[PDB]
Amino acid sequence: QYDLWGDSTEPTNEESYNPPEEYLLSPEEKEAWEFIPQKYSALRK
Amino acid sequence: VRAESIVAKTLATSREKERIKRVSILEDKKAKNETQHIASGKDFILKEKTTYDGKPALLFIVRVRGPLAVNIPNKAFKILSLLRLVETVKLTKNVYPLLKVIAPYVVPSLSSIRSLIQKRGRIIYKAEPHEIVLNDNNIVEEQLGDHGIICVEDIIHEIATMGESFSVCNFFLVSGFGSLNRLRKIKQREAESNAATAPVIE
Amino acid sequence: FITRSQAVRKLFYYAKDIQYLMHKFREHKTFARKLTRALGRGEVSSAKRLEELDHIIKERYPSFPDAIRDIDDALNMLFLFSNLQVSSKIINDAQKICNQWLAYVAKERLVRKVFVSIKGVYYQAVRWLVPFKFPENVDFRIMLTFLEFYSTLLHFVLYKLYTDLKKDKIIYDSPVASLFSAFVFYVSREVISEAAMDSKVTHQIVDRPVLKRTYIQPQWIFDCINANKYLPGEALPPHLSPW
Amino acid sequence: KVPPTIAQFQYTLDRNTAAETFKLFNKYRPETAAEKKERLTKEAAAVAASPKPYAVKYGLNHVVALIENKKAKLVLIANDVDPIELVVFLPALCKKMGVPYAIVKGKARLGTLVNQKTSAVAALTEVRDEAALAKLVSTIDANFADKY
Amino acid sequence: GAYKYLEELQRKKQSDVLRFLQRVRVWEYRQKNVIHRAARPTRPDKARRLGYKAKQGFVIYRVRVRRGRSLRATAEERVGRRAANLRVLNSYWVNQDSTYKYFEVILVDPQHKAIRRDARYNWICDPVHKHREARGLTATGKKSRGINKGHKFNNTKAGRRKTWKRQNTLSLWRYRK
RNA sequence: GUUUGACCUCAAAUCAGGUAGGAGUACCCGCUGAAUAUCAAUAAGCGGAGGAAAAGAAACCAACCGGGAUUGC
RNA sequence: GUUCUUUGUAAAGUGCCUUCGAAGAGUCGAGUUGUUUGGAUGCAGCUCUAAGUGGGUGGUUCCAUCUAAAGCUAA
RNA sequence: AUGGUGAA
Repeated sequence: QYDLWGDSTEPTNEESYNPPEEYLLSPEEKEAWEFIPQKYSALRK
Repeated sequence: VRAESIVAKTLATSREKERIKRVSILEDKKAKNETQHIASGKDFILKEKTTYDGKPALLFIVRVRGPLAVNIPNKAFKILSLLRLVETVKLTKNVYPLLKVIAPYVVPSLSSIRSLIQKRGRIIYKAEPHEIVLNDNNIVEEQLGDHGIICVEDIIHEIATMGESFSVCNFFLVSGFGSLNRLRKIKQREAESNAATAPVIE
Repeated sequence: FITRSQAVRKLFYYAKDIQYLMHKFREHKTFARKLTRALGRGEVSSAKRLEELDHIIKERYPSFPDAIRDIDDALNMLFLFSNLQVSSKIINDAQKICNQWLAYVAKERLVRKVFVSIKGVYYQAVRWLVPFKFPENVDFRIMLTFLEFYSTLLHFVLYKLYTDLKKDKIIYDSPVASLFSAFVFYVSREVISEAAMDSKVTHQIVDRPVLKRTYIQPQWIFDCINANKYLPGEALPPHLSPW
Repeated sequence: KVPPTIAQFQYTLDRNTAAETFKLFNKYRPETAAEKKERLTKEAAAVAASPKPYAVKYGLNHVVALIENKKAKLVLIANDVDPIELVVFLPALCKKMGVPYAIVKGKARLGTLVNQKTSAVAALTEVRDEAALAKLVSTIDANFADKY
Repeated sequence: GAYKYLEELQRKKQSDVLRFLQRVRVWEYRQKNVIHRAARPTRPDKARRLGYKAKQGFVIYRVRVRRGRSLRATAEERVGRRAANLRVLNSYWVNQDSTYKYFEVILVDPQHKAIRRDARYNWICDPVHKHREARGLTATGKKSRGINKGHKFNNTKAGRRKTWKRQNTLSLWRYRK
């Protein structure tokens, strides 16, 4: 509610919903993974 | 346990049973349209007093959890079990006589309805009793997409609108202790606090 | 050097910069015992009568630009609580703060990058994140204190930003601002909104397989910020992170 | 094993009747300092015809002044008063005057209902509810005087 | 008032009820220090008639003195020495047995602003009242001094030493009589 | 209630606001106190105050047609 | 003297009529033992312990005078 | 006699 300062002198990891199939981890490697990029039809799904 | 509790329970049950009996008799007589031995032949609803229009309006239902001293009667038990409202349809002419009975035990806009639907998010799913969350829209499509529901937003829209998912979804969908929490509960008790012929209290 | 536990009890850290730092939270404890006394007395009027961080913000952030260092976590927590034993009033206040911040951002349109992700829809002004409008399936006391501090900071931040009603019932500088200007969009159930129903628009947004106001998908806007290849029903591009 | 005038305490009203008496007394809680101050300020502001107020009598000297006048109808006596001589004679005085008396454990409990930390005795003279007071007096008599 | 009942009850000192009270209280005090702070007097009527008032500034002390310079005088002196910042006003007996005799003494603090602003008690704040028990100005001290009117106190009406000095002096005027 | 509160009691804090020692001592007050009557309620000793201290407004003095705080001559 | 304030159905006094009308307990007192007095008084360890038209001090049936067991107060 | 001094 007031100016307590005034003038003074003092990232993602490609986890998209529709990423390239290479980014998506394979099912076999998902066991070793124990967030992952996944493929989805669209934003609503 | 002292006899006072059971005595109060019996007295409250008798009083509320008589109150429900008068309401049922009045409704039955009104159904016959013989407005010659009843105080009020028409219907009313209280927000102020408002006339009960025949339009099947849909409004949210809330649980009041009481009167506690009144042991729930068999009719109220069955009504709550059918509506699964025991845990703490529409306003049609055939639903009002049953809603009025459970009136003492119970009591919007798009902003409230959308938030409530998207926050509660009950979804019956197969263990068998799973009801965790609105996990994915694809679940609705698989279980309910055949009715024209591609996502939960369709259910929300059809509930707000006079659609069919409003009815279909029925088969698919201070509170503390300690000294600090006693004063707030005592204050809320004032807001926490019924004639048969009187209008329904909302 | 004084150990963390020893320093906390006295009040690894440098003693020189901690000893001087020893100087209402402690006094508030008396309210609990006063309330207990009032409850014991059996009368509530005295309880009602008894019932009836700016300083830390300045030292942590002596200047407004310094707030950007922690604004990331502040906005993260605020948006997480906006969609989440936290009291309903706290959730409402957190949601209101986020809505006001978004409204101010839209007023200036100071947005440069966006990225829809599984975790949530990322944004850049400074980067911030918000989760989806779905229910979220730990000691919340730490979370509550962090939310309180971040809300106190954001109050002053919003005051500075602003210095420099039936809708409630329903709810040049960059290519983002330069592009889409005057392009009034129409959004379907998935600017005018169809949800309010419960034309001058040049484009229409819909993702359903079946459709009847050019039909465009939000992926077009996302990629342009980060209908050439976004006609309804067609496969969207990989949607790679701009960063 | 003590003189009969002593050990008249340790025999007290039962839990149910004691709770009923406390509930009845809580109705006539005297206006605390804050309530009286705010009410007087409101009256002064309004000024800037009245009914007699009703409240419990708790002052030992004031109660004893009311006692022996036969005005007091029911008197509560604490059994843990350190100067026991202050209350050894009170039951006998009440018996001689025919005023029903009830011994309630805890001077602190007695005082908690009169906005005071402790209160040796409490007595009622006026009532709002007379049937309830008469029933409570009869119950207290039948449960205390006819038994002990 | 009830204080009349208290006085009448205390009149029958050898009553079995007062005997029990005294033997309980002496045993209770036997487990406490010789001199200790008393929360409130055990004889409210006596203290009230002695000038004690239940207000901020008054202090009640219980002191134990060996049986067999009177015992009350010794108790007053001890409490004054221990309570250097307080003034002894009066004291009263509270218990006795075969080994010890107990007295209660009430003290007023002249430093407390309540006493200083008390028109009925600010007199004790004068420096001339310092250590009243030391000079035997208390009730017990005056009684032991023989200060009183009548033939029974002619030799000790006011000052046993003063009369000796007066009767030993040789008054000589400028013009011899 | 295999709990939570009213007090009461007892301890502690480099807590806030206060006071006490001791010095002087002719006079004052109290205690003690010598060289069975006499030096003697003196000498000496200890404790407690002020400019004065103590006492002071009678369970008094009197046996009168009564006087009416204490103190000094 | 000079100047502002009072106030609030506020506090006292005078004469009359009327209804009521409290009083310092281990204290007084007696006993004994130490102490003082030219006084036989008082002081002091301890057994007991008093009454309210009552109690203390004085004499020829008692009559005269006060109300102790709390305290303050300049000359 | 009163009060102190040092001295095994």
